[PDB]
Amino acid sequence: DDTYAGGQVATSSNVGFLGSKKFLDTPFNTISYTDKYIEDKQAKDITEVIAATDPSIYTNGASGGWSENYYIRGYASSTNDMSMNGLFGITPFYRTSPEMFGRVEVLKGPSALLNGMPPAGSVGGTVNLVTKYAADEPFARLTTTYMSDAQFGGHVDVGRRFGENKEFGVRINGMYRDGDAAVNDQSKESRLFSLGLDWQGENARVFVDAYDALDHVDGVTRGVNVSTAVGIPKPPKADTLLSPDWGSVETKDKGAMIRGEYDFSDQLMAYAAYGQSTTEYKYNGASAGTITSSTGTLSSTLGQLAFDVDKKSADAGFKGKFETGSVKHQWVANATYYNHTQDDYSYRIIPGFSDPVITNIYDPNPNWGPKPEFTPPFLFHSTLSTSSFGLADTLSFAQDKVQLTLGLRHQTVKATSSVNTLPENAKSATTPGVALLIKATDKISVYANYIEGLTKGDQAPATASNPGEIFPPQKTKQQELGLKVDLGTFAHTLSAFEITKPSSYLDPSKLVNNLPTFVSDGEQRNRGIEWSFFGSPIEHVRLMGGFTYLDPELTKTKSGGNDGHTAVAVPKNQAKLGAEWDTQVAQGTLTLSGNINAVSKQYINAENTLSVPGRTLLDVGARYSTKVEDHPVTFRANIYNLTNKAYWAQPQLTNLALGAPRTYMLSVSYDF
Repeated sequence: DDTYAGGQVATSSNVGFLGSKKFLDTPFNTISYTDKYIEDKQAKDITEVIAATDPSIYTNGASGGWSENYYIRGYASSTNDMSMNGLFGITPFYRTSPEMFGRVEVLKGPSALLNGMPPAGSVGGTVNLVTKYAADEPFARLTTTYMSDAQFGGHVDVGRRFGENKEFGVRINGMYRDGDAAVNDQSKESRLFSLGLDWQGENARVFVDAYDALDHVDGVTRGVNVSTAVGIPKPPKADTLLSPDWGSVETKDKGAMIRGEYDFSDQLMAYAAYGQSTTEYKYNGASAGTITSSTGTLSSTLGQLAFDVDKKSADAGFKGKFETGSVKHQWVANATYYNHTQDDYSYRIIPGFSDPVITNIYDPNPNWGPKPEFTPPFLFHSTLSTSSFGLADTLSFAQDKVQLTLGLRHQTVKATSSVNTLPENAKSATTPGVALLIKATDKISVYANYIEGLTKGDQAPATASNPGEIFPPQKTKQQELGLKVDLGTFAHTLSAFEITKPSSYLDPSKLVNNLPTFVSDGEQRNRGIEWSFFGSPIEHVRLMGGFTYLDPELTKTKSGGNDGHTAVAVPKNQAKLGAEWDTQVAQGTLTLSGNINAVSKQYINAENTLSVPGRTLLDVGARYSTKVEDHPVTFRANIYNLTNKAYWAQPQLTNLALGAPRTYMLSVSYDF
């Protein structure tokens, strides 16, 4: 079995191009969630999977935003930067419904050695989505879903293997759901069709995945801005929508990939992966609300955006083992390629609709005005290309009890834009990694790593002493020290880390030829301690979660103005706890569940003069699983934000947004 006691977490995960590694063999803080856990949470997106019990992950928790939004180790981790089966550029751009995945894997911290630079250059962590393939036994499950107030849905999952040796597999997933959600005047529509094909040969293997997805929100949440002069007013009740009720966002995503492996011997393997995807995004609504008085007056400017992006992606390489003296080597060498082309259509100012719409956030009957026709004109075409070449070796001493991993990767990046007159060139950087793992016993591992993340370099403006200079890719740097303990059915991780991340800015205090200079002297430093755990500490009980302390400090900022201040948006303290308790009832198993998610305050600006308080959220759940004439049936009921706590937290692009209100979810599932 791959799965740990309880069924919710897997025992191994993909560690970029080092491939599959077990929990106690992995000198990084990783976790992998099963499809069972996904169905048990009734998760509708990736955030609801990876944020529920992990204290190193934070979301502002808004309902029906234009994308998912989460941080890992106190840094942004962009939805653009998820991998599928280890390959970037395939998954949906902004929001991914998790019906098509057998695992959701999280690797905490930056990982450029392992993965290369993902398209948006975030460095918080890597989320890897592993698709489903057909199990040996024919399989068909139908599930009907409900989410308050009036969203109804279904999901069908069928699988079957063919050939004399079941060497071919086919796995199909289909999902649709539609209707009013828990926020007033907001509705959500989701559609997925997916396909997982595989062929197992004697010396060779091929895996194909393709999918078609739709995500649509009417009454999309955009959030709102505040100033120090006016203040942050008390949050309205939690089901309030503070963006136009006619506003909407729609993302269509299509993707396909193929992987191939060829075993030359038991010591040498080649592999290749190729994929492509398409994203069509449209948005019509507020570009931002602004709170203009302490009585709750709100001023919302309107904007429109569409973009189309075509992506291509590849990763090919060789893996091998050999021995020298009493040292075992496991090596890999790979090359990656990513390219996208993009068209952007946009109104900054919409004709007829440049006067902002004036409301009050506490109003039960806001007048949002008419809905402008959607006609954004073409603005610019843009491209992004990346490529990389990586080498690594894992050396093992003393019967596999000491493992030293060394490697490096060369990374190249180039961006173009059809409205940029400044020069456009590729830039490169070399990023090393080293990680040490010691097995004290066969139940206890201690580990340390140094590893980097990469972000494309900014370009100096025409106003600067160094006008049009393009910086090389910028290096985020992690040191980590950790301890892992597997007691058998229950496991612990304790880790400490320090991660520095640079930023770049125009600096009026460093004059060259009497002009401001563009520099990469900016720095944020996140130090943290994480204690987390999972599994079944007693019979019939499951328990997952942990506690983190995080110190996310702006150590160097423009002019020194904000030196020593705390980073925006993320909390310093998190405690999360998910529990499940099983009990035999009639002809089936009843499970009760509860979650608590407690966080401390967050700063809203880098001056640290505005903040929002901490908050504690509770969720409860019941689940009944039985057979009806010998067919497995599972009934599920959940309530999220049970106390209907109203809270502000920080999303992308704007200062504040309301967290999701109390939400009920029901589902029933039936195996044929």
